[PDB]
Amino acid sequence: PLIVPYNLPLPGGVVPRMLITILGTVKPNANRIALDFQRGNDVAFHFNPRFNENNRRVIVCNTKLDNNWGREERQSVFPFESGKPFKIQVLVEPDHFKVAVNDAHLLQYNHRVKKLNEISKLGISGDIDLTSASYTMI
Ligand SMILES: OC[C@H]1O[C@@H](O[C@H]2[C@H](O)[C@@H](O)[C@H](O)O[C@@H]2CO)[C@H](O)[C@@H](O)[C@H]1O
Repeated sequence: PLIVPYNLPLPGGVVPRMLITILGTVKPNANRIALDFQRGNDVAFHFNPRFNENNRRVIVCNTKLDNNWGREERQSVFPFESGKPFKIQVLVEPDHFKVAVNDAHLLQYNHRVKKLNEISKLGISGDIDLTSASYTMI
């Protein structure tokens, strides 16, 4: 449905209790998915399932400040499956983004970018069909 890369405005930025739900389907032979929670040019939270990083599936999380990626946080747990529908839920908590994929907690990403209200765009890219990207307050 939705065009990828998709930019989901997060009006007024993120706030704890904001739940962002991304439904899509990983393309066959997907290489990557990326969610980029952006604070302007900075990526407050880059959530980057990599389907083939040295023949491993890994989730790389990072923050890009001033065009410099920070310390990657890597999660070996990889709930995405090429070709398959997924649901990513990013719950903004006070101290971290909490990411659940297909209703299973996947990872937390401590806020490195502290101005949550300035994290006002979510870029959704990569090898997905994007069915829906929405947010709500829980
Ligand atoms: O850190 C997220 C960021 O990673 C970049 O790739 C890194 C790669 O993860 C690392 O193993 C290597 O040593 O450096 C690369 C360049 O910084 C991706 O290019 C970028 O898109 C993000 O996913």
